[PDB]
Amino acid sequence: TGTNSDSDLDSIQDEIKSRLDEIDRVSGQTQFNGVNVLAKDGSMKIQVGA
Amino acid sequence: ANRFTSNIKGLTQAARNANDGISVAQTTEGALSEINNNLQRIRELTVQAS
Repeated sequence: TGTNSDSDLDSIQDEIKSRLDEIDRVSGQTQFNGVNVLAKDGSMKIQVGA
Repeated sequence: ANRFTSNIKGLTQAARNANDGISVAQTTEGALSEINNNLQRIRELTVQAS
């Protein structure tokens, strides 16, 4: 919106940056059973038969 | 009569010796039951670790 001043834009930028940082944080740090399910690319297969 | 007595003693001794084979085979099957169960268990956690 054009009514916002420069200082208002900078203040909104702070919240934007906080959200981006926490998004990167949750992406990188989450893991299950010692396996980073989201941090790094891969393909894991589950065997369902004898 | 002497020939028949000798033949009967030989047959009796052979019949007694015969059960040695079934005893040996029973011991062998009891031993290999361990191989069967252990191989099955290995297959078990092999399926688990696949």
